[PDB]
Amino acid sequence: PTDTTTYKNLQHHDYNTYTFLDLNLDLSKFRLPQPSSGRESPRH
Amino acid sequence: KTSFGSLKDEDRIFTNLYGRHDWRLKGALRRGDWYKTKEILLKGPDWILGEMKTSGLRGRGGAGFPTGLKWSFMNKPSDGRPKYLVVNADEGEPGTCKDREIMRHDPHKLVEGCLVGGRAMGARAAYIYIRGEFYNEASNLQVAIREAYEAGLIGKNACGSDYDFDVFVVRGAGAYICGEETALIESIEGKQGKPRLKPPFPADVGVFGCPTTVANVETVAVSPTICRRGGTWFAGFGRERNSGTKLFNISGHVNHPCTVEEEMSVPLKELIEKHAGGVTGGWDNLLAVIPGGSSTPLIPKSVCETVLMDFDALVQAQTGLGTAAVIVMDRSTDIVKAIARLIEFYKHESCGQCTPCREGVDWMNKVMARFVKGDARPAEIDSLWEISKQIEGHTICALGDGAAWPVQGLIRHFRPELEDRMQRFAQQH
Amino acid sequence: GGALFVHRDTPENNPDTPFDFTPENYKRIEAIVKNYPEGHQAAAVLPVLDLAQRQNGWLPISAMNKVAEVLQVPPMRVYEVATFYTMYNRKPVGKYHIQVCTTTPCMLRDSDSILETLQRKLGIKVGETTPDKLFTLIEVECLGACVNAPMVQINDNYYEDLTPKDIEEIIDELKAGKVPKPGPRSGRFCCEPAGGLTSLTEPPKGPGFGVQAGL
Amino acid sequence: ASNLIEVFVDGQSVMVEPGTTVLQACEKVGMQIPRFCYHERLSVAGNCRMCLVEIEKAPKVVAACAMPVMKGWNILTNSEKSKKAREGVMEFLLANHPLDCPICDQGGECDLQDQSMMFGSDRSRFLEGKRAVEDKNIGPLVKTIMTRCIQCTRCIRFASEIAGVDDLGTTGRGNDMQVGTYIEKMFMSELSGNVIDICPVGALTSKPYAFTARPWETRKTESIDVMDAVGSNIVVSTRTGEVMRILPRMHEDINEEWISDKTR
Ligand SMILES: Cc1cc2nc3c(=O)[nH]c(=O)nc-3n(C[C@H](O)[C@H](O)[C@H](O)COP(=O)(O)O)c2cc1C
Ligand code: SF4
Ligand code: SF4
Ligand code: SF4
Ligand code: FES
Ligand code: FES
Repeated sequence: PTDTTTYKNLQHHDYNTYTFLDLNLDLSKFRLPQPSSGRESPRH
Repeated sequence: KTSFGSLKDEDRIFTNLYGRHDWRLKGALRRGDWYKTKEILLKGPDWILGEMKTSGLRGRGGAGFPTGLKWSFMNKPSDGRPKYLVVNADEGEPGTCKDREIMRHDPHKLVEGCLVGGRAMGARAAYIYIRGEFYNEASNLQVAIREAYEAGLIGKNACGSDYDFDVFVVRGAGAYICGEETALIESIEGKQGKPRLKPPFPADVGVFGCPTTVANVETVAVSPTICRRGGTWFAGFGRERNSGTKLFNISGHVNHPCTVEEEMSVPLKELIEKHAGGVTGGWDNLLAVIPGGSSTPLIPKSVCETVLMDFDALVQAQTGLGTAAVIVMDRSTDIVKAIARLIEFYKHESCGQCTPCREGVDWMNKVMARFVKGDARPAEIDSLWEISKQIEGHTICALGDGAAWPVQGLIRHFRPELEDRMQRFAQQH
Repeated sequence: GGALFVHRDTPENNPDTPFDFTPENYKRIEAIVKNYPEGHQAAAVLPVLDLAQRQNGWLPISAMNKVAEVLQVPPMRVYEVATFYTMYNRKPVGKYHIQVCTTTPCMLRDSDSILETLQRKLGIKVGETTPDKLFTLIEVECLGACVNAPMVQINDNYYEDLTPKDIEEIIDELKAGKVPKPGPRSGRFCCEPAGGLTSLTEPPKGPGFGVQAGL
Repeated sequence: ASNLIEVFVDGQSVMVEPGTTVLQACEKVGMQIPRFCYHERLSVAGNCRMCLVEIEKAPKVVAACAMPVMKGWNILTNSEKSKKAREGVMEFLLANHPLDCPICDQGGECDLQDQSMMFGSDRSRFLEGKRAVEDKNIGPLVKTIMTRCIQCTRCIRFASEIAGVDDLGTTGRGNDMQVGTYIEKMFMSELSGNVIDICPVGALTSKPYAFTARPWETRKTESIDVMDAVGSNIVVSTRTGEVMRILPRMHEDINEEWISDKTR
């Protein structure tokens, strides 16, 4: 059971200017070995 | 079989659509998400595609393409290249907010759908290209992804399946053309949001020059609930070739605008009056309606009554469903002005790499401003029609079709208004 | 016009303009680049450039050149991106950039009233800044808030379903050092109808419900 | 037999290797499809959409510059749909094109003129105001007048793929897309004067040869270069006993279509 009379997405009132990127950083810990073409770049 | 109108909450698929329950993992598990995904994964991918097919699920991006066949163009042997899945969240189509609602109020469904479709296609990760104006939504999404990585539902052993899967989010920097399968990919790759041609097809060579399958938020968010409850259940909703529970967004000149899920092939008049509070003044004051987004032709009150809000009926009504963003106009509107603002929007959001849109859309915007003023002669309406038809099927993408269609609708149902404006301008001189 | 798509050097915007990333921004950049394959690191251009924009507030030419240097890309491949995408600010903007939606889903619902009330309260025009360098008003296209219209976006936050009184409140608050609550200014909290919940007022069924057998 | 496949061009049949495009086949039967962006030595780009043809029993038109050819396809080069597509694309190209032909060094040798006379209409229903673009300054060799750019991207693809500079691009989007650099920068490589040759619309022109003549006057003498030891093939245009310019020739073994600035 719950209230069902309010709004449970009131955390976005507290997001900083750098939330998305701090989250991506903290997330890197779980990321997986990335593929590799076989080069550093197309050498543009 | 008939009267596809009402839909019970037992069958509603986006339960936290209004931010009434916790959007985090506790509410997701408590509502039916991340349940049995292990068995869904240990089942073969061909079974997931069989479900997507026997469900009749058609994409919601704006074009009515069956997923199962789309996602089955990608169920091939690998050639030593990583396969990917790109989720389209760049809902810049006027009148459309459903994807925002999903992203911010039930993102674990989107994540689970990423994982399911990834196992279906053979993918290695899910790139969720999200609009850049949606910073809070993307942050909620990354929070959900962190929760999932912590719980072990995505990553090295996704739910205990031997299948390893990542989920990346990507912001877009505010462009509507980046919503196309291909310009989306170019943006991700770092280049401008300039679409590429077909062939090649994203399944053969797509993002990072690898196989790819682009899909809308709603599609993937639905996929696990289909695989879990059954496609036949999803196919009992709506008509034969078009089936499912579709999100709706009712905006403009309506007293209670809202977002809703319903049975497809529903009567539009019901969809409005029952869920919204009907047009501001009453059905009689309804001038015209845009059934889908801005990329869909108008239809006037006459046919808006007996029209079923699905793909095929709207096609037979000389319009289309698109994203199902019902824009309503009453008799107090300079409809010419609304369509001209739509053309100005398409003029701003054009990428500019193929001549027809680049030039003719600005051409049509100028002509439409002139029609608003009435400085034109009624012999120019057929010129504008011919211009639209020269733009329609001669472009790299659909944005040209989307810029040409509302003009065709305006001229197909509201020509006398334009001629009367011209007559008044001639009298004023 | 205002969006010229050319760059003529000035004392404020030249290659020698003093831009550089912070040691935190560099680690965020490393992570971003890690979000893409090893051979394809020229795909971080957009996030790294928006990051620089966040740090500096806007984007001078030196910023793009440094982004390129970091990613080892040609700087023209970054000029193209910056010019193409509109979220990237190549002129200094105010503390609070106000993007008003004026497409038909919002226009229909009297958006020009809000545009005017902002033109007056602030003492600026449709595309100017303030002497205080705090406000900046512009017209933009659908922001995915078509149902909670009218609406405006102020530095990564939305303010929806508002009116002249509400926007006046928001502006009186931003001029006092406060940051208001993003969301509809009417009773509704989100896209839910105003009268009352007409779709999902029941409780949700919860786990194992509707599940097909043989799975 | 050796992976070839049968294909038709207005009935006439021709066997083409796989991956071959509609354009290359129509050429293999002697037909030249219009073009503003395909150059036979540069990455494909389906921008101008002037290569549009209809395929028998197909609803829409394909870009012959980029669509590979499939078995049994019949390609209708001179049908109503193709003609009307060309006419529309010409209307669009000339909508914002400046009335500069009599001050454009490209007059008489402009692909836009000839393709408008051979594939487009003879009228303008544009009753609006054109645009204009502030000209660049990329050096003393190439004169830039960008009101005449039809945004074909040849200059960009050439600089990137053949010269290796990667300093040219497209700034902006929409109808206000400005090809060129974003900053003042001299584009002085040793294969720079060929961008003049591949720009069909006089936006990029030789500053030396500026205004000095017109193509019909010139008499064209086939000779070779001597500045280097490669033996680049060239055409020497003369006008009343006077060298007016040096223009390359085609030799797939030496100088396919290029020459150095020192040579020209
Ligand atoms: C100009 C343009 C904008 C588009 N915007 C979107 C969009 O915002 N969201 C979307 O899901 N599809 C959009 N599409 C449709 C894309 O083709 C989309 O990636 C694809 O249809 C999604 O697959 P689905 O419809 O099978 O889910 C757009 C297409 C065009 C031409
Ligand atoms: S139609 Fe417009 S947006 Fe689409 S590819 Fe052509 S120029 Fe770009
Ligand atoms: S400047 Fe010339 S070569 Fe370059 S894109 Fe324009 S028309 Fe093509
Ligand atoms: S490029 Fe061709 S059509 Fe344009 S002004 Fe020069 S000669 Fe005339
Ligand atoms: S039209 Fe204004 S948010 Fe969509
Ligand atoms: S020749 Fe095909 S689009 Fe230009």
